[PDB]
Amino acid sequence: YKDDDDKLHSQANLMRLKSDLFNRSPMYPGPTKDDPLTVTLGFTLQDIVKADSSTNEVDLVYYEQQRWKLNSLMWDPNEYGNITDFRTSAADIWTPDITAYSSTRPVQVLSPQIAVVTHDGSVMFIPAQRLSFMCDPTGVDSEEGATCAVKFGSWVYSGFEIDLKTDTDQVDLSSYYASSKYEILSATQTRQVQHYSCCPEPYIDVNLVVKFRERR
Amino acid sequence: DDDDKLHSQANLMRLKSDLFNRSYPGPTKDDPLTVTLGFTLQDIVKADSSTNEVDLVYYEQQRWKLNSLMWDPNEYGNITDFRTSAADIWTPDITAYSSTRPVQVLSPQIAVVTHDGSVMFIPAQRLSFMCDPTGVDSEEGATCAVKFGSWVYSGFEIDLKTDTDQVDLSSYYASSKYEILSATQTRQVQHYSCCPEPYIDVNLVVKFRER
Amino acid sequence: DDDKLHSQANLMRLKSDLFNRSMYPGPTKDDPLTVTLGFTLQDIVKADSSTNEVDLVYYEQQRWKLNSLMWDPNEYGNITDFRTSAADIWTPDITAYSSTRPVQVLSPQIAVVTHDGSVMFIPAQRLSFMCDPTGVDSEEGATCAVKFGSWVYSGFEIDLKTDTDQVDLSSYYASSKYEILSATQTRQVQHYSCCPEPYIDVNLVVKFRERR
Amino acid sequence: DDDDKLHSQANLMRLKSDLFNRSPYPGPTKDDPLTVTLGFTLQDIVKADSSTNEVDLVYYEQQRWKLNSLMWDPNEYGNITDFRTSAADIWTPDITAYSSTRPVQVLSPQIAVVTHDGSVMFIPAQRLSFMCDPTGVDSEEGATCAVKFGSWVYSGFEIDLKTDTDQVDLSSYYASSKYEILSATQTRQVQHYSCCPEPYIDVNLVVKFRERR
Amino acid sequence: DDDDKLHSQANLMRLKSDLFNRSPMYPGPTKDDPLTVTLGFTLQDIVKADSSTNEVDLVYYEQQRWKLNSLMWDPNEYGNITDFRTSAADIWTPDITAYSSTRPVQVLSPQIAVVTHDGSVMFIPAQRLSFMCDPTGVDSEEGATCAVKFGSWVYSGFEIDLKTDTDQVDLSSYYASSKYEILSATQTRQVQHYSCCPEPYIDVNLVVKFRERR
Ligand SMILES: *[C@@H]1O[C@H](CO)[C@@H](O)[C@H](O)[C@H]1NC(C)=O
Repeated sequence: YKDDDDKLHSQANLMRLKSDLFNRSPMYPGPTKDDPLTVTLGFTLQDIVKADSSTNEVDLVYYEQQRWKLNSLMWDPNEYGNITDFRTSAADIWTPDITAYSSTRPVQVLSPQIAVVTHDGSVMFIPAQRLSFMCDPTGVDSEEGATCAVKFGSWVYSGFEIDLKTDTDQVDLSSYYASSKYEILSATQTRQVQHYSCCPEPYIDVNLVVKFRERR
Repeated sequence: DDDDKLHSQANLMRLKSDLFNRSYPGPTKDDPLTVTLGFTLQDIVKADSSTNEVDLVYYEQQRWKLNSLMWDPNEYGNITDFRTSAADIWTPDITAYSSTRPVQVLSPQIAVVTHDGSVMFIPAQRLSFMCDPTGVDSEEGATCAVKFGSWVYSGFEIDLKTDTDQVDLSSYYASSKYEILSATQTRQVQHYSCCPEPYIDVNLVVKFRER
Repeated sequence: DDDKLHSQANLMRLKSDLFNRSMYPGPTKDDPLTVTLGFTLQDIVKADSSTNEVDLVYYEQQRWKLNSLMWDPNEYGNITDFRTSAADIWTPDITAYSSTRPVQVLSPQIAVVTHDGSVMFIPAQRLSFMCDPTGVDSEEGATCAVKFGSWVYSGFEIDLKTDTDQVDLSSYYASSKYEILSATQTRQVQHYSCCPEPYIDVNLVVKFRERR
Repeated sequence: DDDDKLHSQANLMRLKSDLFNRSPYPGPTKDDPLTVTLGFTLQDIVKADSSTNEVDLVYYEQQRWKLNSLMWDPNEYGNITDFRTSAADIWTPDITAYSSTRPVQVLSPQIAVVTHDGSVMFIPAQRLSFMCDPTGVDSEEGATCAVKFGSWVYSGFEIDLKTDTDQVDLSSYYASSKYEILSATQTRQVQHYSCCPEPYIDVNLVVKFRERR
Repeated sequence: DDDDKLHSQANLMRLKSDLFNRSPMYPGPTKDDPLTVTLGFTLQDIVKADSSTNEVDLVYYEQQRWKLNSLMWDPNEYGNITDFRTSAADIWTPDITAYSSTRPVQVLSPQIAVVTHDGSVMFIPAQRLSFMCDPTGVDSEEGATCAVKFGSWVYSGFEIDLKTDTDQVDLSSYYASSKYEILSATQTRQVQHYSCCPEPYIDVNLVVKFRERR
């Protein structure tokens, strides 16, 4: 029953932390040129569900791991009962506007929109998604298989406000559905920097390239 | 009688106010929670062999208990439980790990809270998930599986359990296109390379065949 | 014009007095409620033999009465009833027990409150539910059934009743792909070994065949 | 000019605050009935499904009514004679198709125009699926279908309906639709039902159509 | 650095609070305070052409640009901030609408706009649109031609004017492996008067000529 009090105190500690972080000097306005952010992206490809040769749309199911770090989300665990991290609704915090650049339907969200914040200010958010995107599956019924590609990146921030990185250029296939209609030959995820004549600012994306064929 | 009813309303409204808008940041490693899960399988509606997706309709019973939802019935005119919008309370982020479409909710999002702090919530859902129905048109049938668990909490914050490993088939639709050969619901613990925390899921395994 | 303004003020006042003043948390064992249900079947839209789902369009009349919603007309300029958004009041969680898709709502979610505290709410719905249409292409036709009832309240908090066991077919679409041979709506009471309470539903049973 | 438009902006803001607060309207009643004028502009018969007997129309429905509680004197507000407003800011009539098979899909912004005499105009564009047997659409005489529109919850004692014409506006009908329009009418009907002593009013939209040739 | 980033954050948070609260909701354009919206299309894909219903499905980015005096500030007064990103829900946006859609537009990008210190706003929603279009001849060298008008649903030319910076649709991002190739795409401002009404009506007519890729 002291165990009850210790539990009540841990709750108090976490609630205070959250109120201190979110309400005390409130909602972080997103990155700027004077305060840029790096977002790390990683894909875990679960399934190629559908490949439509009449419209050249392919549907993927994946988890997209997003990580970034804000000084405004830092705290000292010692001031809050040694709390080192917490789960919070993604609506409680700023999240990056990472967007598939060649989708053909709105992304469908398959996982709860909850993120983990750690005491150093780092945030991890892993939305599971079903995505329809522009892909010609010609060759999928061959040994060579088909190849498609889709870029992901911020919609509204240039490379001067949001930089992107990957930890590896290999997509995680370790949870790929073993009985999919389609087998994966390769899946890569590569940071690209784009440059345009009009504009001094660079544009950054991550190119997801998947080669696949009908599983015999 | 009408005045006694007026009284009972007042005590209920006061209980809800005392519990909700005068007193929870979810579970933690120091304040962990156990969620009991149980499935009642109503129908295998569709098995798509062109995409390897199967669609189920089930009721998913969720149960957990919070100290912060306890009260003494004697303080509130002998109220021992109440119904409330699921939005009024914390609910667990129990998620199918291999869904291919967002879950469609078929029932009112209302839970029952009991004076001991226990909550029961039973959403009816339609789920599309990853499943190769090959063999469904044979005597042996097809076998598929989908894991449910928290998306964001490890076993250090949320544990899971089932009251039985037998999925409840007593409301399975008798004229479904597919008959159920077996349905099981099993707590599993995953231990990892990366991480020291255990991860818990319940594995729903369905063996079925064309009726 | 002044008197139309007064009738507006009476109604605004009644509504504020009932809603933003007075505290109804739904029915309880000590303050139970009876919901009357009646169905008007408009169309069997689709019958899918590949998945055994059938799609209906109907109006579901719901009626109940709360003391907390009554008033004296003479205190409010002889107002005897009013239309209000269904979000302004408590409504029952009447649910189809064997749907396969979320219900699609076809009508405005507005109810009528009467001075004796009675409420009428008639949602028009399209429902997909579990139904094997085998026989639909035969003289005998097909038969399907779907139960409706509270999701969360047992018979000790919400009782159900019908005014008749005949589904209203007077608005059934004459050029539907399916002709209705019969449609009934019947109150049922069940027990489950889990639980000591009675459970109540209204069973909608439709017998139909392909129009010739 | 910058200051004049600062004023114009302030005056409109004031008008709206003065109207949507300051006696904030519970809809029509038998003592304070309302007439809603309806008219249809049929743009396209998109789809005719003979497997389920549902047909899909695209149209604009012009709705007009007048409330004294939305009147003002333009001279008190910088000669503002009308304004655009979110439909969520005002009362709107619950005009409903009585034989839809799916929820209506809204194709236009839900914004209305209010004029200083209290009159409102709202023109929602809609895609509607309704109960229609397309048998005969592949013939010279075509198919005929109908759908009634009216209030869901108010009788003719609270909301009366009217049309300005019984001819549906076909001047924006898509010329390369799969279906040609042979006729389209919109007719106010009064109905009486055994249940109830009060009159019920609808507008019957009747469309005669065939496959384009 | 942490304290300088704090001041920068503080300057923005204060700008966003001075603009939004403090002279709140702009009630939209009026005859006395009219607005010009510049529109441009970047056509990415013709996804589908349905000849059983005469609907065609397009994916494009629609660039919208307008300027409000109520959104201006002096950068010198706010730590030299010259622009910011904001939720499109934080601001007034124009009710620009396709006049012959057959289904609600599906939004494919974040609803976030960029506000610049001169009071200008840029908003670039990505959309999938189904519209009225007979694709007959798409399987021929001459191809099919369709057209859809874009404009305010509720404001006339007296409140909202429209303009294009160019009559050529941007095809530099058109999907190279689409089922349909683009023969041409133009975006043309049109002024109409109708006998009902004295006000001018303005729209931008998107005209796409296309055929099956071979
Ligand atoms: C902003 O920049 C201008 C020009 O470089 C300069 O004169 C002014 O001092 C700066 N103001 C600040 C940092 O507040």
